[PDB]
Amino acid sequence: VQKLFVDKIREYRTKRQTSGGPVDAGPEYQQDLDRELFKLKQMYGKADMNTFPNFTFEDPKFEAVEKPQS
Amino acid sequence: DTSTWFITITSMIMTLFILFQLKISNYSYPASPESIELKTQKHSTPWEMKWTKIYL
Repeated sequence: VQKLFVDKIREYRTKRQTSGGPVDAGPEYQQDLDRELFKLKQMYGKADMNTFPNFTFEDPKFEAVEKPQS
Repeated sequence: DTSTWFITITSMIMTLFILFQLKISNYSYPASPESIELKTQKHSTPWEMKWTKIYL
């Protein structure tokens, strides 16, 4: 069964030799995972690839009142 | 008796009503003493209200 085994190892290395990527997928796997990630990134969040976030916040204005005693 | 002539006593009666209005004028009424205890209570209560306003 080792002679059957190396026959499998041959066909993995011809699958390693790629130049156009998915040969058997075609437009079916290309339209799927592009629409699948964009449906998941819409649930994930709108964040850029290199834009680091920076912002500031405003604290509450500590006001005062009057009370006449003594 | 049925006496006469009247020039007497009546001029000696109004001198007497300078005496009786001198003695009886210096009397004391028990009631006036119960009135001075009332105004002493309301004055210090308003003074405590002046001290309460000195707090508030």
